[PDB]
Amino acid sequence: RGFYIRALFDYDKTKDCGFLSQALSFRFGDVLHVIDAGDEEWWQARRVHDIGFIPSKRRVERRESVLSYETVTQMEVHYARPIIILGPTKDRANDDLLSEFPDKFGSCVPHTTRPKREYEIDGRDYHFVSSREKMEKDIQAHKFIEAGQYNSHLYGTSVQSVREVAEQGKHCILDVSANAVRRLQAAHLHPIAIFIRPRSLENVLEINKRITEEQARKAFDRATKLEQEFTECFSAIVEGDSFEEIYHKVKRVIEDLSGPYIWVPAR
Amino acid sequence: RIRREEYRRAINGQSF
Repeated sequence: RGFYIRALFDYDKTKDCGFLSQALSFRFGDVLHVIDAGDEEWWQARRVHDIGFIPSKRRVERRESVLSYETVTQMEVHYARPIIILGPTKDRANDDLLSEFPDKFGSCVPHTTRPKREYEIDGRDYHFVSSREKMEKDIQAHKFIEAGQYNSHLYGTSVQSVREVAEQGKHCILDVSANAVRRLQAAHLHPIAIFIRPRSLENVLEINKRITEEQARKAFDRATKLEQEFTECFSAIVEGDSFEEIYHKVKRVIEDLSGPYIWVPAR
Repeated sequence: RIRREEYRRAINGQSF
């Protein structure tokens, strides 16, 4: 006694040992405080949001490199947590959050070493960097949470760009990959990473009634592959039979995890 | 409105 834990999977009472136990059901992202982990096979804990008992880490590894739990610690933040929405209809959710709540959501501009085209303007389209070599060194100095190459030019989203929005009290809506989650954590700027999970190929067409089936299958395959690799990085997983419900859940998740005190992974 | 496809092709293409 005793540490704090975070569920990386959905667990139901009845599927394991019926409701006829003192067991505790929990969903992905639930933070549990363990009281007794002495039992080799099963663990005593309580929900931090409601007192009972939860299965162990080595135990669930036996049933199904499997994902069980991650140890977490409470931390106080003084900035607004950045946002990383992933999965189907993420672009619509990103654009909708910014238009609907302009006082609490903002966006940042990526850097590039590509010569600024005449119609483009610096600071809005891109932060245009005249010296390529300078950006490559900033990349090596861990100044970028994401960086790539296109037509022999560097593109990237800097940690400073994100932090500037965050320190003005606004959630930075980020168009980045899941790999940016770890780098933001390492920069002590922990994002709310939300994964929109399609229940099936048919569900994709339900939450996105615009795209074709051919596009839906590709989006579904990308979503399944995304969940395979970055599930640990997800702050939450949301589902729905419509985009409006998904959007509804995204708003709730953001509100719940935007508190002064948050839970972050431990050693 | 926050999306730059040049940036996207840079990232989802080959990245650092």
